[PDB]
Amino acid sequence: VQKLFVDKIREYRTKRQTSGGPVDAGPEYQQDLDRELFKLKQMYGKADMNTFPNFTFEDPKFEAVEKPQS
Amino acid sequence: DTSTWFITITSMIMTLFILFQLKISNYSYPASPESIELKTQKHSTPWEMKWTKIYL
Repeated sequence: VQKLFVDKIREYRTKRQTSGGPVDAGPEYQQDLDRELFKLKQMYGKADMNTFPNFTFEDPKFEAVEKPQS
Repeated sequence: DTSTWFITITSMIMTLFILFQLKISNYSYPASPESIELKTQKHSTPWEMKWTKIYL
């Protein structure tokens, strides 16, 4: 069964030799995972690839009142 | 008796009503003493209200 085994190892290395990527997928796997990630990134969040976030916040204005005693 | 002539006593009666209005004028009424205890209570209560306003 080792002679059957190396026959499998041959066909993995011809699958390693790629130049156009998915040969058997075609437009079916290309339209799927592009629409699948964009449906998941819409649930994930709108964040850029290199834009680091920076912002500031405003604290509450500590006001005062009057009370006449003594 | 049925006496006469009247020039007497009546001029000696109004001198007497300078005496009786001198003695009886210096009397004391028990009631006036119960009135001075009332105004002493309301004055210090308003003074405590002046001290309460000195707090508030």
